[PDB]
Amino acid sequence: LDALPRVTCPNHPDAILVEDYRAGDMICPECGLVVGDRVIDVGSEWRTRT
Amino acid sequence: KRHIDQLKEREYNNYSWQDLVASGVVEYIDTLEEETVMLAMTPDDLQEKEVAYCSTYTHCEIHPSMILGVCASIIPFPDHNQSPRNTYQSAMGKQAMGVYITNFHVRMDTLAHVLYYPQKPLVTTRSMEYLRFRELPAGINSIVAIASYTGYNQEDSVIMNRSAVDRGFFRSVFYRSYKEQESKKGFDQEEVFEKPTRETCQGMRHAIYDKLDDDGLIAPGVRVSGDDVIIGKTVTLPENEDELESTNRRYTKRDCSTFLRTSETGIVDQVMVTLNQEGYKFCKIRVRSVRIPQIGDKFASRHGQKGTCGIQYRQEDMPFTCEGITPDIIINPHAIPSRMTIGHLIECLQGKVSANKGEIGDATPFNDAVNVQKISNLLSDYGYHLRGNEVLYNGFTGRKITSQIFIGPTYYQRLKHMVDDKIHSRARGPIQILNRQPMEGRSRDGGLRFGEMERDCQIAHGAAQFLRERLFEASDPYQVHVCNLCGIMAIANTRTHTYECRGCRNKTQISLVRMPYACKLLFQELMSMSIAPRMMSV
Amino acid sequence: MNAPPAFESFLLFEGEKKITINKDTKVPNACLFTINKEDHTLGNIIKSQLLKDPQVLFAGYKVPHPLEHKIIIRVQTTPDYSPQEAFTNAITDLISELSLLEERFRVAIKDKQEGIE
Amino acid sequence: QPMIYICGECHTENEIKSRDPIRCRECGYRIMYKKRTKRLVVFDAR
Amino acid sequence: FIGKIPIMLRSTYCLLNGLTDRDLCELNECPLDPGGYFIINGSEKVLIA
Amino acid sequence: SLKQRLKGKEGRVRGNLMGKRVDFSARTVITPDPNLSIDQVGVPRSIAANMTFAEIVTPFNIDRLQELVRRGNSQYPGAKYIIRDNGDRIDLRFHPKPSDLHLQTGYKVERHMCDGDIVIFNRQPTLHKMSMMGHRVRILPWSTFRLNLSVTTPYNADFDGDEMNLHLPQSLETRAEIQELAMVPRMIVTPQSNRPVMGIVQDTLTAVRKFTKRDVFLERGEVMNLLMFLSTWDGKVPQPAILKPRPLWTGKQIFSLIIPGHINCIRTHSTHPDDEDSGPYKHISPGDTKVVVENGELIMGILCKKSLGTSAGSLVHISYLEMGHDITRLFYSNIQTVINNWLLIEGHTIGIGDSIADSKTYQDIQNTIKKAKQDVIEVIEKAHNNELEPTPGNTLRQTFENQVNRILNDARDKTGSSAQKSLSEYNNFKSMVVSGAKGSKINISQVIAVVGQQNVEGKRIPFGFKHRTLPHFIKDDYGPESRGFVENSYLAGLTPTEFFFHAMGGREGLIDTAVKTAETGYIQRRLIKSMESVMVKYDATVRNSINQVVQLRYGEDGLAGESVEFQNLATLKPSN
Amino acid sequence: MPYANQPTVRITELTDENVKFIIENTDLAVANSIRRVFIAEVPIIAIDWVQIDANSSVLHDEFIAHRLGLIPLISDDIVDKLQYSRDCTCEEFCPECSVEFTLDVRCNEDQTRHVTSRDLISNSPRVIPVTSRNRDNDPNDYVEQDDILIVKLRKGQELRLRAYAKKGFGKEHAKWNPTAGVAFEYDPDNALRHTVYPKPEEWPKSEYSELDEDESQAPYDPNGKPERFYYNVESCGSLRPETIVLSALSGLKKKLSDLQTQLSHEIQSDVLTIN
Amino acid sequence: RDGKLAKPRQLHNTLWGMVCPAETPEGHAVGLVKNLALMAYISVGSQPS
Amino acid sequence: MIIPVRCFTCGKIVGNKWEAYLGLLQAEYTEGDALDALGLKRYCCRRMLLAHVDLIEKLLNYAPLEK
Ligand SMILES: [Mg+2]
Ligand SMILES: [Mg+2]
Ligand SMILES: [Zn+2]
Ligand SMILES: [Zn+2]
Ligand SMILES: [Zn+2]
Ligand SMILES: [Zn+2]
Ligand SMILES: [Zn+2]
Repeated sequence: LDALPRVTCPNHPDAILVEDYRAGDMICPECGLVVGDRVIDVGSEWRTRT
Repeated sequence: KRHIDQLKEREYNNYSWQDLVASGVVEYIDTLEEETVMLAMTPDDLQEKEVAYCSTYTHCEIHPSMILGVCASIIPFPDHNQSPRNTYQSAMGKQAMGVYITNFHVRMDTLAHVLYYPQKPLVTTRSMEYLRFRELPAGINSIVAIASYTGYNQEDSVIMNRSAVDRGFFRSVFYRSYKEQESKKGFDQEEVFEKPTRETCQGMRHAIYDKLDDDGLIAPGVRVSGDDVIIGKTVTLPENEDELESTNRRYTKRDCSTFLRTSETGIVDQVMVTLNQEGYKFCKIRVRSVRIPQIGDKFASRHGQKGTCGIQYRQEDMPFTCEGITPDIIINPHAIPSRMTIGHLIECLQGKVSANKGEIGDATPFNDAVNVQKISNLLSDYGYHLRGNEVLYNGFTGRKITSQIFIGPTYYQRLKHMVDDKIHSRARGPIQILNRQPMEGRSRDGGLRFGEMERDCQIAHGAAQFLRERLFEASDPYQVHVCNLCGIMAIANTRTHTYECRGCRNKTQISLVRMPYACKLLFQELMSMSIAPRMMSV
Repeated sequence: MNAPPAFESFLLFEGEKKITINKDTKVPNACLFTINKEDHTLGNIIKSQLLKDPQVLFAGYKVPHPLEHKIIIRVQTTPDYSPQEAFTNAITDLISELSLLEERFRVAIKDKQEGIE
Repeated sequence: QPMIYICGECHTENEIKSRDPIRCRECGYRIMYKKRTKRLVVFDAR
Repeated sequence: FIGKIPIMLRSTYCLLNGLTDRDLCELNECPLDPGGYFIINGSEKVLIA
Repeated sequence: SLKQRLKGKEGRVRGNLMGKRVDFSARTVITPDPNLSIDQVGVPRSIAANMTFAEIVTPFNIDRLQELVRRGNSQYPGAKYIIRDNGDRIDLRFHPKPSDLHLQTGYKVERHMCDGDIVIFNRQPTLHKMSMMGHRVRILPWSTFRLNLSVTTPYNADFDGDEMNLHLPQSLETRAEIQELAMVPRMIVTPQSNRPVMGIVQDTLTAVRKFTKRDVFLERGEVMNLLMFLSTWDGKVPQPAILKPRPLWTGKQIFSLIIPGHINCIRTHSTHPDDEDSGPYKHISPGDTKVVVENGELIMGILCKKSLGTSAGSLVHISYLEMGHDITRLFYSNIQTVINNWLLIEGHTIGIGDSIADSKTYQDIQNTIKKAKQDVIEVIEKAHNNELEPTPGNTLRQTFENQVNRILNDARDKTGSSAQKSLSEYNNFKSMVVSGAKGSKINISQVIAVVGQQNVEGKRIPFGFKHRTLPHFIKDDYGPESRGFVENSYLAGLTPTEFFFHAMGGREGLIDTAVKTAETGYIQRRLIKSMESVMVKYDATVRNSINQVVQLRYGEDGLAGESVEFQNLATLKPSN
Repeated sequence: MPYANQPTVRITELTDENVKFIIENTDLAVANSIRRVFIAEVPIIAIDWVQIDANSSVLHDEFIAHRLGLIPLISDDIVDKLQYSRDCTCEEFCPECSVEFTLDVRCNEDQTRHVTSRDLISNSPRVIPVTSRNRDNDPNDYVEQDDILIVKLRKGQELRLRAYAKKGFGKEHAKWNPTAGVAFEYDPDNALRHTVYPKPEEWPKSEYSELDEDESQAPYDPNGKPERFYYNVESCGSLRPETIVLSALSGLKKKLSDLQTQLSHEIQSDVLTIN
Repeated sequence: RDGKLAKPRQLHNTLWGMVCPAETPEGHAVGLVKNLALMAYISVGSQPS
Repeated sequence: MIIPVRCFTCGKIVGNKWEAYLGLLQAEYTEGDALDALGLKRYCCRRMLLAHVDLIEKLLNYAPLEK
């Protein structure tokens, strides 16, 4: 479970994991995908004496 | 009266107001002086001796309207209207959308709303000239018919003609100006305006920089939407700690390129680049958007009777006069008497006859004009029912309506209440893992608030399970393992094998519980205070 | 916009049909027909055209909603006379009257190439 | 892209793909304007 | 030199105060924009009584 | 501060548990729709595009469910995501073969929100149990919520620009839970005051009054037209009310058609008409001034609100009891549809004509004021003579101020009563007042005749201008204008001085309203935090969270307050 | 059906801008509906595609584009001949379903220049263009027949744009409506008593009331029926009003015939049989 | 601020011609917020010496 | 501002009758005669023109509307 980084699936080792900021979802297109987890989005968090 | 002629002489030559002050025929007066003076209401009546209960008058008002403020001065005959409605108008007048100066083009404020075809008030107070209101109107005098219709105009709303919307009914431009600055981010770290490619930079999540120019800025006139990157810039960070090959074209080029919030759609209006006192290079861009009247959008009469567009219909569906005149607006009659806004009728009655006269009427509350009968008698002269009431034909069956209709022109306000900016919803999205609560709001696509009172109602509701779904499932869901030996939440949990409760040597008697994650945090917070709360079904 | 385009008011989708025909399940020799993308404007003359027919036991119509573009018509006639014939008779009579109205209009306008006086 | 800066006050295009400090010929002012987009744009008459 | 004082619009020292509307439009200024409020960091600021 | 973080001050308690954000919720501005059934709510397509439901796959609808997956996110009747039994979820927007994608029974599919779905709707601020109700959705154009007028009534919503909030449950228990409880039809009667909460209002109430008129007659063609408007109908045309000289139907006949056919409500016309207590008995031409319906058939009587609802003796309460919420809701939706359509064709307006009264009476009214003006002077001079007699237990000033007040009240009332007489029944205003809508006689006085005395806390306007109100007045002035009396009408206009006194009182109403608005939220909180500790038990005894008994049984009977009703026992009859 | 109205027709008055006539022997529902037909139903050509090549004028393109809509294009060339662009299966547009327009102006003159419909030209085959001294080689112009001033230009302002006029009708948008307000009257004496008219002296007399001129404050007949509808069509200029009426009359008939065909199709598609 | 409770807002009569009575926000700041009269003016201060 | 063609209440054109009106005003100081000459026999149309106002000329007053 150390193989996170940015790519894995139970059926295949993921090749791409797009971040959909709009819905705040993580999608893996080539199989179907919801690798789960949206950590609160970095694209939401991209506006942020001696 | 000769002094008036001097005031007339001033238009060409000179005769200053100060000279009028120097003339000493008028003086400037504080409240302490007022306590002693015998003030007169009017020059005419008070000079009469026949019924002189007093004649010791010392000073007189220029005009009673001088008590009035900027807002009150706008609405005619406020005294025929209920008093608070005017305060509501005074506030709501401020709430209205409209023009504000001349050089809108040079102006690039964050937000603006301007009307295509504004109109000076058909009925005006003379002072509004000094307010330059006719120069800068903030509404139009629409011709309205007062009728309940289908009840879609009930309670603070109105039915409006969609076909009139087609002609350009209250349509407006919305301008938003965006500004963006470049600047250092450390001794070496800094933002860098550019058009990075997906492989030559990271932090791009998924958005593309097609709209961009090599400078990193979008071109003027470009069609925009609530997702794409509006300004392109990226900041490399460690310059050396990356070292050795984890090179990539993205390198350390972290994205900081500005994009549009997930809501707005439109076209790029203007782009301006310059520098400030800080010295840093910065740019300012104006984005143009178009505001058209829609169902539910907030509107208002000049007489403090606000309302939203309950619906919009084609001109054919609308009931029509002997000519076939469809009103611009359909207001519910009943809203007026409860508020007791007779003045609203006077705008219409004065407006009707003025329109027929082809000449503007004054909107000063105090007159000798006898606006009631004389206007009514005059309304009869143009060839109309003296009270203003008129029969109209059905919009669908064409048949003449049983009741007769009071119809005529009225100054109306488009209020600063974009309903589409007021809406908000979500079913799933970004959260706040620190508390597992939903995001702050719409500008971050957050969830909607739940209040203490909805909880209070929900208890009174007795539907505990819906609250449970709402408090737990619809907000903060969690699973916890506890040691059977102790209600203390202690596990290492090989989330594929072992669980264990260290300090209790638990190897198998692990148990699973469902609680909120934010609640577990509170409990951990108690433990940090050396408290060891525990919990069991027994 | 959070609202449909204007042509959608009258234009039908490829899966839609202009009218739908249903028999009444309540009283004999009656039926209820549903017309899509249409208004009372058509509805009212046809009701009147059916009302003009004395063989009609019942005739009536309504939109399901004014915002919606659809109408439903319930009709009942004598047990020997089908409601379909009444609708068919009413439309054919009405179209025929319209053609003559047009022709008299043509006669009426044509009747002053210059002036009536 | 020849586009890239039409000073505000001299009212003249600088016109280059450069990372210059928003400067401008003859007119020392930094106020810059960007040309109209070179793209197909349909408008309705509604 | 002791300081830079922020000045009220249409002040006596607001030299535009003598200019015509035509001058003001020549300046791209609005003739019906009397001011009377400061501009701080490009933002308009008004004192409340 | 670690204690502070917890402490409540935006802490774990108040800042998190007592109030947080949730998903599957929407809020917009509100718009009216009398055409909507009482359970309907109008819903924006974008919201419907935003809102979804995750349904678990069943073999009975799996093929359709697969079509939603196949339809996908690219249209409304499709689905955004599918959640597999093992827990895996799939984005169909980026799925390479959304239509070809496999699926089976037991999987969950996140499909778009559809119509006919039940949601929970709430006011904000929330003040009672009807403030949150389960509703049926209606997917519509434009980002507006459309609602039935009568649903506004428990909500007290205003389309001036109010937003309210809606939540969509995601569990079938809760869907049942909302359906069996949160649904509006059960909410009709309040247990707080054993009364109905529904109320037909304004346009609808006015046209109903108009509709009960004796002069109401219908044509056969329009009867068919009216019949189609019916949400439900027997399919059997009723017999004409008139046969000769020509066949006709009455509005009372047709209103009675709307009425369910085996229930009656009597005794409360509740209108001014006829007379108070013995005149209508004056022979029994029982007349159109009193309400009576038999076997679902209205005999006579102009309708009122006390008949129409939110009161004791109302038709609405008894229908709820007999016909039940479900039949009563369909009747109610139906009547509103019909009355609206009749109103639409009948029409209603208002104008300056409605403000017109008789000149001579109007001439008499001013002269009535003149006598009262003269009457005040008689009172002032006697006091100045010190020949005025102080009221026992009161000072002479208290008597004087009281005495002037009776006069300003008697005159205004007299002149008001002249205006009540002076108005035709033809008037929309009298029509609006009589119907039980937003008006009254005092309004007529204010609009047509006289606003009356303005006061400060009930006292005449104080001498803030050094023993005076204004420098326009003489010193030691005691005129009613000098103390805020508005003699003019809204039609007459106001003097500069009267307007100011009128403006001042408007503040008193407004300030009190703002203060009252903040305080109620706070007082309630104090109230709720106390009363939350108690609930009913299965042994009928009322008990608390530590199971201790409050009462032997709830309300000393254990019965539902809604099933209670106002009754006369009449056993306390005078003579034995 | 055994009996129908004879739809009596009488034309009172006609011009290129208006037509006044009296229709008798007909239903009120027919009169209103045909009236509703006069506005919405009539097909017309209007601009749907606009490209603005250059604009150094003060107004923003979308203001002009909305205005381009507001332009009253005459429809006197059988605009019905053009196929609908949707049905014309052409790449977005073609001369068989579109007209093309182009406008280019530059103010080199020091004084304020005015821009007019004339600056806009039909690049597509000269189907009758905007009404600006094109119909009027007639010594009867209003004052100039410059119908619409597009905008004004002080020295230095320029405007370059392209336009596509396309087929449409009033129901689609009011810009496609070839008619202004439509005048209508029946039964001025109110013998039908459709409304009370309390104190008829408070009601001035209508011009049609004059025919039934009367000083009896409003004669009455309970048996009466709507008859002698008085019409006055007010064309917006886009077409001659009577010709608008014929096109309206033709369209409504066509609208009905298609429903009958569908009605036949309903019974064809159904299992029902009739003969 | 200083001096609170049992003081409130309503109106003073001398305000006549000094402030518009209607010109106030409908918020809690109602009456608490005032507005200049059409022709009112303010003393700038002088030396009586 | 920039006189919209077609009276919102009816549809009566006025795309050039503003300046003509202004011409009519310079020629004749009788609005009634001006209003009548324009042909606006309807007061809805009259309100359109009567309540119209054109500030653009002041906008034109600027010199810099050059870029
Ligand atoms: Mg409210
Ligand atoms: Mg309300
Ligand atoms: Zn995958
Ligand atoms: Zn343990
Ligand atoms: Zn320069
Ligand atoms: Zn084509
Ligand atoms: Zn007009």
